[PDB]
Amino acid sequence: GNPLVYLDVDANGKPLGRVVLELKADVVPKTAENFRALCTGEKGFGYKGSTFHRVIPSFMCQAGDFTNHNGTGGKSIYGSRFPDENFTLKHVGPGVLSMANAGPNTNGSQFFICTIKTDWLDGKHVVFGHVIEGMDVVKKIESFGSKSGRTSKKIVITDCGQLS
Ligand SMILES: CC(=O)Nc1cccc(N)c1
Ligand SMILES: CC(=O)Nc1cccc(N)c1
Ligand SMILES: CC(=O)Nc1cccc(N)c1
Ligand SMILES: CC(=O)Nc1cccc(N)c1
Ligand code: NA
Repeated sequence: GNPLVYLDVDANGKPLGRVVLELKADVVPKTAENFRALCTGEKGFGYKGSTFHRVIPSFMCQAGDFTNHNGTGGKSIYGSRFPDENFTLKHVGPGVLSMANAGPNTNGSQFFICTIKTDWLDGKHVVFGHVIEGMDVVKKIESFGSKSGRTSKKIVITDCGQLS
């Protein structure tokens, strides 16, 4: 079946808990595989130790820039960037897992978890999974955001990997 992966998240060095994500490999195998491998760190790099650097309440929590930690960086397991696989899955509501980008065909490692339905992102960002468990943790992360996206606490993925 589809991979189940996890992110364990701290805020200012205290654990918030675990976000569990289903990766929809049946719809977007290439995008799912990238995220899976970045969680396990099996290629020698990935999400462990990186941050949620941009969080906007009533919108989304963004993470995955493990090179620059500011939204300019990251890399995929294939190379620096890879194409938009498809736009079949939609930004249907809270819990949607989707690829951040800098325009068409610029997927790297950066990703976001929606806290609302973000329909205007349909056809522009590749949706590749959803939150199975831990929306409470996502809501905590969301609460440390701001209109600008600047976080009021340091939000760190302390551990991550694959459950199945
Ligand atoms: C049961 C189920 O699939 N729930 C679901 C589906 C798509 C997106 C989100 N956030 C939650
Ligand atoms: C400058 C740059 O590459 N920015 C950027 C922003 C969001 C996601 C990705 N992959 C890249
Ligand atoms: C981050 C962002 O704005 N991305 C994006 C992706 C596809 C088309 C357009 N116009 C913009
Ligand atoms: C197309 C567009 O506006 N994309 C976008 C902008 C800010 C944050 C996120 N997640 C996606
Ligand atoms: Na599974």
